[PDB]
Amino acid sequence: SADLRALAKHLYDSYIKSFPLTKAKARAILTGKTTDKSPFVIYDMNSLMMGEDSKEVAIRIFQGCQFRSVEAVQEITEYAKSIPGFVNLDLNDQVTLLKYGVHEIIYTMLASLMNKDGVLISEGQGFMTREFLKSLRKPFGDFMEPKFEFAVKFNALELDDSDLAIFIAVIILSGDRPGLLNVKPIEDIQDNLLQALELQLKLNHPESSQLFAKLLQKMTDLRQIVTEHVQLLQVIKKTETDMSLHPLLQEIYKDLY
Amino acid sequence: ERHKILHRLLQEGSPS
Ligand SMILES: CCCCC/C=C(\C/C=C\CCCCCCCC(=O)O)[N+](=O)[O-]
Repeated sequence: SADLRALAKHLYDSYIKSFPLTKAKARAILTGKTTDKSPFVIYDMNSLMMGEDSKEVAIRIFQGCQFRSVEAVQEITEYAKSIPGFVNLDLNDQVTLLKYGVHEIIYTMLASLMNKDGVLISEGQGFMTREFLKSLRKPFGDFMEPKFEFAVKFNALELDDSDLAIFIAVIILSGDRPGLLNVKPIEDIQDNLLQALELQLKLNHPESSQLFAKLLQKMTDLRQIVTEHVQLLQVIKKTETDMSLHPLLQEIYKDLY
Repeated sequence: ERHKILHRLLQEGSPS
């Protein structure tokens, strides 16, 4: 139990190190409680352009998002390495866990940056409106909506970084990823992680009953989003011609249901 | 297959 508490603390601490923008910080900015200036608002084309602190509209946003999606994968890999037992695993299984886990964690943590009307960008320096991202052509104006939809559902659980540190370790340590060689040692780690999450939720949220259950239910909603996001990529395969995909994102998306 | 960069992230850490 002191084991369970110390594992919560350690996860929390590396979470702080790995991820430059926490939910606390995002929340303080989003609710106007900050002091730390106020983000530049992007609600259209001209505001996108003045928001400066190469090609076509929706493509520009697409490519931008790619630099930060790469960076997010780097951050999450850093963080995964900190999960006790992770770097003790077979090297191919480590890759698999990341390969399949990273999207689910991006979506989860992207909620932290969202309200129903928009999203923080440039680590809190910017605010891009939901309606604007929706105004992009083709398959591009349909990428964010199911994220906002999920963020509204997920944010009502009212988790803080302490909770989230553990939840994302749980997601990474999923023994049910395809092509995994040694399932057992992954599931023994996750078992342990679920016990720390369960105790963490009880103590930090003593009045919000069955939160544990409800959080775990969100794992079906995360995986539908992943499913959807990939089908939208497959539309950018044919519909769009010259569209540089980043090598890291390529190997992430190569052979993934 | 192979996953050059992931292997390399797991091994070298980031970037600066
Ligand atoms: C500046 C780009 C605006 C896009 C939405 C805001 C973001 C995006 C951050 C990470 C990208 C989230 C997209 C989900 C997975 C990306 C993989 C892909 O590029 O298809 N943000 O961090 O604030």
